[PDB]
Amino acid sequence: TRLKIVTIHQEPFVYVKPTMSDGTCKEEFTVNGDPVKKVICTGPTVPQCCYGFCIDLLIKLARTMNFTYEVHLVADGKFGTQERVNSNKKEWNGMMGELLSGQADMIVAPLTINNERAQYIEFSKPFKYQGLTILVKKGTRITGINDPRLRNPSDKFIYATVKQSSVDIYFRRQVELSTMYRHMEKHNYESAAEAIQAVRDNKLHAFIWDSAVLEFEASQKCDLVTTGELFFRSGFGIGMRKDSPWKQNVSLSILKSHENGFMEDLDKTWVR
Amino acid sequence: NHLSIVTLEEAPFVIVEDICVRNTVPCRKFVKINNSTNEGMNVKKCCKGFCIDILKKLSRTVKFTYDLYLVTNGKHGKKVNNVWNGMIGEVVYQRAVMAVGSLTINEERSEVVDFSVPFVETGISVMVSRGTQVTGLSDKKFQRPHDYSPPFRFGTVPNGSTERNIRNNYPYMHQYMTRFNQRGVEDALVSLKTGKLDAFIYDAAVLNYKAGRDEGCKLVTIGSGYIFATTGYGIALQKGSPWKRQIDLALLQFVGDGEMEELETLWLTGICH
Ligand SMILES: N[C@H](CCCP(=O)(O)O)C(=O)O
Repeated sequence: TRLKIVTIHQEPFVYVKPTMSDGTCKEEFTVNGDPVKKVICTGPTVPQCCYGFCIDLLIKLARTMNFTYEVHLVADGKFGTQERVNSNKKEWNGMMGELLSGQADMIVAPLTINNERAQYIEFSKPFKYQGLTILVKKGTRITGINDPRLRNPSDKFIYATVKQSSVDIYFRRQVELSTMYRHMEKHNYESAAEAIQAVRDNKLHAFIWDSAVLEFEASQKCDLVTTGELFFRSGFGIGMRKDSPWKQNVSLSILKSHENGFMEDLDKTWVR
Repeated sequence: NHLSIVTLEEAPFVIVEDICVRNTVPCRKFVKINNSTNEGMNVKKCCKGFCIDILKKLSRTVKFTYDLYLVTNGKHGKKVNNVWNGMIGEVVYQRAVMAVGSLTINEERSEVVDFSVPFVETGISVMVSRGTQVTGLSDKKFQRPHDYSPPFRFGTVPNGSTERNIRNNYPYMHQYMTRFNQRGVEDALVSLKTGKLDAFIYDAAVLNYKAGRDEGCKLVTIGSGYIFATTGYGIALQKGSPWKRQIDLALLQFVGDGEMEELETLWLTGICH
């Protein structure tokens, strides 16, 4: 066997750094003395170094269930939505497309659990509960998702999310969001890092995204702040194909890890 | 296609009333003649509440009919000497196809039943009087109480999963807090409000609901980011149940399209913050 794991760049869940000249990962500790476990991950391909919340989780899952793995970064850089072809056919892009096509056996990433994806793949019980919030630069003042500059949009105030993500789907599917969606679809970004950098450079005025990521970004970059409130709650899950022999034990392992304070440790190490 | 389903009274998730009409559904309860016999009478009751509204939506969406009954031996589900009681027991021993209510998803139970996706978030939370500053269960004030003077007065309701978790994860905290055991949630709320207790550690969904409707809005819970052992209430099904996938998809549809939020507004969300 040896499971092919697909992941995606998304601090603080997955950090991606260059290897050292000899191709190994540099030994590093957290500020409080915790070792930073790194694995080789290949991606856009060049061997690189990956670590973070999701990597620590993968390593725990691996040891617990006694599997081995090789990690790669999603080739197209996207989380995964289903899109029309050319055809009557539809096709998943991103990590979803790689799992379904067999290029990966497991998705270990901050992958939002939703109905759309669950039609086609199996999710574990959530390894992380969080939600959607909004990120702006300090000095930008909005009330949140119901602010008139959002609910009554114009090109004076630009807001957006990441293309081909669960957040994109969240806005496309709901009739009452139809006005917001039309604005955003003109402005969505290729990745969260690009959208975040864009908010810092005043090219994007609001970025709607996962609170676990946004609150972290705001805690590191003092020129950025969030609304505060979640306007929607969601969870991240491990993704597997429906025939996976690992799915029961992955979920039990996640439940066990929440209950024994392992996830508490990961939250304190990476997320708080 | 017609299913035996078990539930358990716990407001506001499941509220039981005498006989049905309105937003209620019939639910039967086997009521014992006395404590020294198995003999009893089936009594007609009516059930409503957050989890009952979920059940009504599932029956419609997933297309099943059901006979709902209230569990009579134990509560949610406890394994004693490798024998299950409560709602979990009803499913495990095949008297029910499904269990609906404020049923916490955990590893021990997931070994013997299947759970749906979580439909309400929960975990181990902390409630204090407004003004008191604690981060969550892992706070040093709880872990090492004698590092402070005076030591924090804090307890939980014993004999359940909250106590069991603390006993497993923070053995000294567990040892210390038994002197502040609370008989139930209502007792604990009063202890906090009258300054007899500084913190109450318990199920997050329950504490959020109590804080939301506290008189004077004096009781406060920690932020959701500090909830320990995050999990959810879920629907329990028989292992390898054919209903699991469609139930899972429906719940995820309800959450994604705003139906779950309006149920929350209807039953759970209080006037306080
Ligand atoms: N939701 C309940 C758990 C409530 C907390 P406990 O009384 O077990 O400390 C259950 O499913 O057993």
